[PDB]
Amino acid sequence: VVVPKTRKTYCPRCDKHTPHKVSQYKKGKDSLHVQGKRRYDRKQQGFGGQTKPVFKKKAKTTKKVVLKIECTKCKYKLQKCLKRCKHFELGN
RNA sequence: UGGAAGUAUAAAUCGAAAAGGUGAUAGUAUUCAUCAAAGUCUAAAUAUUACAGGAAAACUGAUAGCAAAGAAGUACUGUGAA
RNA sequence: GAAUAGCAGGAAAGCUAUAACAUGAAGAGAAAACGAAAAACUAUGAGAGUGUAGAAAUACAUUUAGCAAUAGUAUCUUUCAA
RNA sequence: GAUUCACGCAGUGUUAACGUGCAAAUUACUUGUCAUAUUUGAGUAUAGGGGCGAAAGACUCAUCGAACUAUCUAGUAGCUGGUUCCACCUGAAUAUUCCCUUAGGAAGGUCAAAGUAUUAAUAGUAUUGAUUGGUAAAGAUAAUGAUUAGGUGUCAACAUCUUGUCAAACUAUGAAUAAACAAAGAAGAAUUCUCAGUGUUAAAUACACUUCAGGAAUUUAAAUAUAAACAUACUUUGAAUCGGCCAAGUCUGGUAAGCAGGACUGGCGAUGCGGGAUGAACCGAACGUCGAGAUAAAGUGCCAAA
RNA sequence: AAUCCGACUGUUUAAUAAAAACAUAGCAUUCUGAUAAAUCUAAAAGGUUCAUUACAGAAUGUGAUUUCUGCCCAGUGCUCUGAAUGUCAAGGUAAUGAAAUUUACUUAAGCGCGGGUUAACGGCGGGAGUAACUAUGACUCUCUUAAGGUAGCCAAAUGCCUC
RNA sequence: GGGAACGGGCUUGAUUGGAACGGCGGGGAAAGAAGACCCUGUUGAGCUUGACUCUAAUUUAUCAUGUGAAAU
RNA sequence: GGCGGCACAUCUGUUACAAGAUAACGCAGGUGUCCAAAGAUGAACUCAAUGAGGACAGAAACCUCAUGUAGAAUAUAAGGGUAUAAGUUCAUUUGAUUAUUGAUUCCAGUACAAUCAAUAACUCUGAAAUGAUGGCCUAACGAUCCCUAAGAUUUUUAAUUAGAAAGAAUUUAAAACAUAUUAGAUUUAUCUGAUGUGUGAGACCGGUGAUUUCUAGUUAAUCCUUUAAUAAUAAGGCUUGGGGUGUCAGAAAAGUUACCACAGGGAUAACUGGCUUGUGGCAGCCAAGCGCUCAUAGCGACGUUGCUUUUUGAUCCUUCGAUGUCGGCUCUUCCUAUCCAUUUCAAGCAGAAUUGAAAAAAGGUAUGAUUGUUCACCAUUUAAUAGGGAACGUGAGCUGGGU
RNA sequence: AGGUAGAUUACCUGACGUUCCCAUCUGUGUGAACAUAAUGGUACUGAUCAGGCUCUAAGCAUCUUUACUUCCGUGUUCGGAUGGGAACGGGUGUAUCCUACUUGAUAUGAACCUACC
RNA sequence: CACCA
RNA sequence: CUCUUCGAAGAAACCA
Repeated sequence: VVVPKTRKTYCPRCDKHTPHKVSQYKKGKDSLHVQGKRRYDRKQQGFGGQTKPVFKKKAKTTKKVVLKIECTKCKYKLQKCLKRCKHFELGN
């Protein structure tokens, strides 16, 4: 919900408790050269229409929040998942 | 297509060479290996339920075995394919 | 009786072929890279004797053996993980 | 593109005949119509997601909301029907989990057949001992709620002492029936001596685990009842089945139901026999072929043995 | 003697419906200058209307005559002689990199915006006041989306209640 | 009467002489037809539509090198 | 069946039967969230309410004493738990973290998810013992494939120095041409023959030693693969999160058929029959009253007990390889809960006309306008113009008006 | 006898009063520093002037409560079993198990380690 | 607010 | 999900 930045948590690389910078994880841009997309492009060529299922029955109204707790002095990132919340804000 | 950043064919466009192709993960570089496309022919080993001529059978024995053991694709039906 | 090559006999049958390979002898890992002993231990257990007695068969005591199986262990190979 | 009759034609009515017919659409009377948007012969043109239609999804060789014919083709069916000799032995199911699952499947239970092990590997039972539960009951100024009245104190009110009646979603208390242990398996006990490795520990000779670490002597087969060696423990492979129905000194919905759905058991299904006249379930009792005898439920005026 | 439907002559479900159904003349709408419109074909110096030429060809609705066709362009259609940088493709250009690649800029129609159109598909309701006793509302106002059922006609082959 | 709750067969009764002719339409839950109403099936077909996925026709842009100028 | 609802994933009490399991479209409710504090810890305090007091101030404002077992609060539904707390206030903090095991709950003893017990790090709070791997407990949620993020420095190797200890290394037929040198030609991005050499070579004589190992440094490279060798991009691996399937063990999906078709079904509706009888119809018991007086001539409220299957329901037992489904016409028979005629009793029965009741079902119980109607409502006639059953009698008896 | 620590967690609680303090405990005095809050009331620290007034501890009462015992009462209910009776509803007999509320009688704590008296 | 029959 | 305007609209997009 309202979680702050500047967490002081354990860093596996340094084996110590160091200050961390907390942000939110956003899904990166889809690449056009990965195997799954390359395979999909070949399949969609030619006649046949839509060759793969298209999801059209969503039910979830929220998504799980994943923080990116990044070590300040060693750049070691940790991915921590939170419970489902409708409104999430990065505090002070 | 098993060939997966394209294995093969074809169409639209493009289009080489003081040669070059391939080493199946796309890219550039340097080595290595192995071949040298875009013309032609070529016996032998292989297939065969057309058809013809033979020989065999733990095959059937006239409601069986071919649809047909007699003038059987005959008699008979349909405008006709059948 | 892998194709296949020979033998007598004339044979869809029979016999002979130091043989490619198939399954197995070693297992784990996605892969690179690897690749098994403390010549094992503990428990219960199959069998064999000897003596005494009832007295017919058979029952008690003692010495020895420790297979199969089940469980638990030390050790060893591989894996991030047994 | 007036009114009518006739040769012809059609098909309004009888909802007549006929309806295994004269006929896979016909007959009789009645009616309408009977030349210019008329009737009709032959030739010719239009073909199956096509044609043709003054339009009915009508017609396209008795075939039309997509002709006929042959091939793919023995199309697919969780659905329906059938599935072929005898005797003997054993003998079921309707729970649970998942499925685009609900007329069907897979894991699992019941069951059969094969193959084993001397076997810390018997119990749908009772007793004794220590427990667990919150049902039936009971209670109601005992907690939570419901509810009738009467005294006393400062109309009512509020206190306080009685009184009558209550709860599936109230409870102090709390059975009967039940649930899970123990009644001597590191292998049938116990004691004495000796005793090590780790660790706990302030340190240990305490304590914990180590086959009641280990080793050796002495004593020893005892420790509720009952039953159990064709006992007990299974292992592997697999079939069928998961539409169920009935009874009740049981319950929930419903006015109730041969209604709907459950807890425990016994049955029917899969089951004949004796009795209830007859009856899937009730009562007695479960079946190799027979002879004789006592019996069961229930009967003994006749049918009908007594 | 009247009522309903169809104007009339005509056609129709071969074999249960001959009619109020179809057709019809009349009315009206749309597109097209012929190298066109419609439209058959896989293609085609291919084919039909077309031996044709707007008094024509092609595509539709209503259904003789008389009388009348009310209001609405908001939505969906169709159209425009409209605005440019709202959104829109492969491509084209440029930058980086060793190269693939990556990034940026620019591009048509279409939709969106604006206007026209109902004999185009269609729609024609609410709320608040108000007339000298009685209700109503000729007349104001006020949104939802645009308009608020006009001339007529009726328990109708169209009205549940309803005999 | 009970039974699958409407028997020709079973139980208990009523009652019965064998073969039949012309009629008739109560019964044989009479015949004709693997219900056509209803439901089920992960069975179809005709038709409709901004249901999903597509496609012919239509349309728009780029490519496919005629010369000779001129501007952008 | 549809429309409605979700009993489809899921939690609380009760049904539910004092172990476990446990039904219905049973009952009363709940979930798809919320929280940097409402997580962790330490300290202090005690809540609701009542009595008595205190200016405004009143029943509800704030203060004080006394009693005060929680009658308050604890995010939420309900049920559990809680008083030097789990509630209220203050203070510090991020354990709401990393890695590895073994179990328990659903369970097929699968996954997901949840609940725990330990070990190794690094931390928070407290003086300390302890406590902390989210919320006091029971719900608060998610596969394969695909996409998208985070992680794989600890260590293991090669090279060159310094030191040290162990090591003959296999054995006669040769082409690639890097080159040097000439010969024949050419001007071009110039080539074409042949002769030497090394390369490329390998047969050591107890000792040299090629070669491997060890130590200490130093330089480099380091998670695996892209299969002839490397390199920087790119791609694929391995582990763990997120993007979701609510039909919640997880297809990608609009209607209508009255023109319809097939496989089936009494597993299942529309008609009889069968159980029931709420509803309909009919009949009783009691006696508050009405009936000028008078409960009972005739009625009987408030309660209450029955019968029928002539209405409609409720159910789904028989029939889906078919039991012809409304009404009328024609015809026979049956029931009595009697409308008339016959015989009786009673009256608030003077006569007449009526009303209540008993025996009795052998005989009778009509004609028409409207409607397909059953039903109804009218106009008459009659001694009366009663109510019903027979597969809602009766379609190889008719009709076809309705459906 | 008292105080510290407890284990059983009402026979230990609650109300009305009563008895000592000789030690101990408590209440009692003060605010300088540690420390404390709005308040030296709490908590903290320094002390010993006085007091059994409260606490605490011991005892009383036809005391509420609580804990054992009988009785309630083999009454409620219950497991097994009829061709037992009843139209239903419900209720026997047989071989068995057996509460609760209430009322009456009793009790109102037992016990462990250390120090001091 | 009542669909099929 | 992108772009664009004033938590509402417009165009375009769509393999868990």
